[PDB]
Amino acid sequence: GEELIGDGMERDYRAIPELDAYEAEGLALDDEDVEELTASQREAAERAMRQRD
Amino acid sequence: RDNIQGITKPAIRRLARRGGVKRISGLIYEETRGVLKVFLENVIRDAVTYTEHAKRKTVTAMDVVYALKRQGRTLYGF
Amino acid sequence: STELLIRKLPFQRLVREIAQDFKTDLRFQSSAVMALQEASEAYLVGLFEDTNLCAIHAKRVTIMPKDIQLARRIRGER
Repeated sequence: GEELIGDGMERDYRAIPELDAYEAEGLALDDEDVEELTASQREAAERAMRQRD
Repeated sequence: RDNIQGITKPAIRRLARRGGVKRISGLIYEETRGVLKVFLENVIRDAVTYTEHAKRKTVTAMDVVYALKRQGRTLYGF
Repeated sequence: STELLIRKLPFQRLVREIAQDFKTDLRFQSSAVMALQEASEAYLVGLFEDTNLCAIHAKRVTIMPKDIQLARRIRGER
């Protein structure tokens, strides 16, 4: 049974530059043009996903 | 690598504070973590599928929008 | 445009971990991770609102996992 408002609030809202931004690793290696889904590509996916029992 | 523990006790209080929540039980932290894991798994699995069908390995923001709309969520901005 | 709920580095590393369960050589767009983060924060803030009501109904200030589970059940998530 914990409480959420009062002393110690300020501390929860501190800025941590190190954690407040996204890492290079995991993200796309370069700014290359990415192929966006057509109606066919979207449907064949949507059909398969429903067909997942 | 157990990266669900990255949805820390501070981050769970900040979300509940924003939710209007006055006080919180202890069991909530591992409950909230589980609710997030499941939502993220179901949304990512659908997103990865759109990436595969469009014959690429890069998850775009629109693969995320299509996955969300299927899972009943609609994000403004696209 | 700034919002401090879930921290950005631990969020990314969780999305990266969950995508690994489904597919290898997956890269995300900065835009893609940002989409999933706005989506998760919006889902959890909104669910924290609904779980808050369930507590008030049982006439309690302190939110319990029975409130999270009820809110989710009525939404048709179980």
